[PDB]
Amino acid sequence: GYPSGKSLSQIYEIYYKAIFKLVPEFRSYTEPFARASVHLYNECKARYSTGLQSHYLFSPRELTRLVRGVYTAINTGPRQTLRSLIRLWAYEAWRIFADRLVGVKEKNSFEQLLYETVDKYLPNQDLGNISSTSLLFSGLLSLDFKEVNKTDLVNFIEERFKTFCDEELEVPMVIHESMVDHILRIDRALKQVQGHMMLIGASRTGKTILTRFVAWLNGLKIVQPKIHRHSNLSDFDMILKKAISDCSLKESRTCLIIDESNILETAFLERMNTL
Amino acid sequence: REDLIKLNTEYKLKLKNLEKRLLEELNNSQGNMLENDELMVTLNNLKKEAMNIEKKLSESEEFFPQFDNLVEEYSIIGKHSVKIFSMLEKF
Amino acid sequence: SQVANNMVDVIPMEFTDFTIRDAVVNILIHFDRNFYQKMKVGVNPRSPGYFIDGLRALVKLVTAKYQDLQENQRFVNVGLEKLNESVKSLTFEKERWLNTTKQFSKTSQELIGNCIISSIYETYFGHLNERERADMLVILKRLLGKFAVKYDVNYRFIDYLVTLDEKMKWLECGLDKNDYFLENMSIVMNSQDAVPFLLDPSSHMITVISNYYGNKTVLLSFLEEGFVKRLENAIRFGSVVII
Repeated sequence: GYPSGKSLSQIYEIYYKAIFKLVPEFRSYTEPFARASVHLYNECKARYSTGLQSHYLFSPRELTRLVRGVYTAINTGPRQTLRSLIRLWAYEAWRIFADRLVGVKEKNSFEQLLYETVDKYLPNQDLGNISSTSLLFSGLLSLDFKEVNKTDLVNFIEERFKTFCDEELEVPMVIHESMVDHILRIDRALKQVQGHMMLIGASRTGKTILTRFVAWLNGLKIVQPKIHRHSNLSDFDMILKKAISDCSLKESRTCLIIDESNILETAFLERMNTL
Repeated sequence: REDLIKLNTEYKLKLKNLEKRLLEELNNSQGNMLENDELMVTLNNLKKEAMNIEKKLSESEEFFPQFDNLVEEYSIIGKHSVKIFSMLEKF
Repeated sequence: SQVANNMVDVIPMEFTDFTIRDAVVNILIHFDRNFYQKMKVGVNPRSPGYFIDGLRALVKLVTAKYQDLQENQRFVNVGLEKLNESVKSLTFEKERWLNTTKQFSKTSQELIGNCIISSIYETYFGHLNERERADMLVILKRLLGKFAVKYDVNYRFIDYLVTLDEKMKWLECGLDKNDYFLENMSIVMNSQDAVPFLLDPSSHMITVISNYYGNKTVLLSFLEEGFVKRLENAIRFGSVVII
């Protein structure tokens, strides 16, 4: 089974210990971070259960996700203040535990929880608005992964979307508060070694367009399976095989957008699993 | 009921049809004899037509609230008939 | 609201009672919020779409109506200069025609809120029942009542967007007499920024649209073999297609 909640606290201390070799000025902060991460985990697991939503399923893999998500930000960021690191930690905490959260009652519940945790383990008055909308971290504007300015980001997206609008398919849209937060979310996903993000967007939200965009910013070939009523598994197999052979033997760097419509049978989805 | 909304739109389309007929002849028969007068007796007929609309708009404000008074009784009839059709549909 | 605002950024409008742009956007939100709340059942599967297309209908409809209001206002101003040149017995009644000139300001007051209803009919109503449409209309009218926009109290969607020449053309093909079936046909034709989905058990509609486009009418079905190619031929040379 799972370990302790006190072994988990201890195990991730050693995880933070290793990554705080890169911020030695906060070597004394590894334990309350490890205790906070585990607290956040224990609480998310408790507050958001499979009784509300099926995908509400937490495990120490989240912890490992968070701890590594923290390192990668440090290893490629500006030399860090304590106010930085907790916000750096808080960003990952949001992306790991709360992106999956539906609706708003539960989403606000986590905002309060995150606040409750910092106050209990890392007591500072230097924190700001910890809501995801207010902490925006990016490597689009800086060479180092750093917290960016809301005004600086919106304008950067605006100049790049027109370009993407001109260079690629011509579709005009309104760039808005939700969309900036989401652009960074896809960006982090498409940056990590294994990058798999599934977007749950109703329809016309723009989820398919943003994906094409952020992929273009990251310099990814956007492959979209050309399926139809009279498409066989063999067709999809071919679409997949090519995209695989190009990725290794041509070093292509493709982004495969699969819509729910594209999965025509059981096997199609099984192929996606094996991948 | 049918002619109320019919002649509302028809007379207004004929008011736009006669304004065009007046402007066509005023520009053609300015150097000719006083023909415009032959359309002005049709514009004298329009004094019924312009005010026919006023006659119909006045009786509309009397007809509409009576139409809405008659929807209620038929609603009482109407609501039972669907429940009956539903029942016969279900067989 | 962020998205609505940038879509109505183009400003045909003129001062009203109370902001004017701020009011319009707040109505549409409060209508979309009321539409899904009353009509749709099931827990939060569906979200904003009609809203975008409802705004896009309004922009296309206000532009079409304000340019036609200013066109009829120009047709009575050109007749004002021509009667003043002449001045005799009947012509001074014609001059009096400030009742119409006075009437224009009241007509322009309501055109913004009239376009609100027309756009809502085209977008939200297409698939609603006789009673379902009327009832939403009331909720829209009382929303138009809360906000300081003026609407026509004696308003009729058919007469407002259908022209008597077209209304005749439709029936000539063989459209049914009913008001419901008129509104439906108007919704299909009037707006074509989007492909229309016609649902009718009796394929009496498949002929109606065929009579209207005639030779140009090429009929297909998603089930036939040659569908894949026959559509590519239909698209290349401007063929009007029903699937």
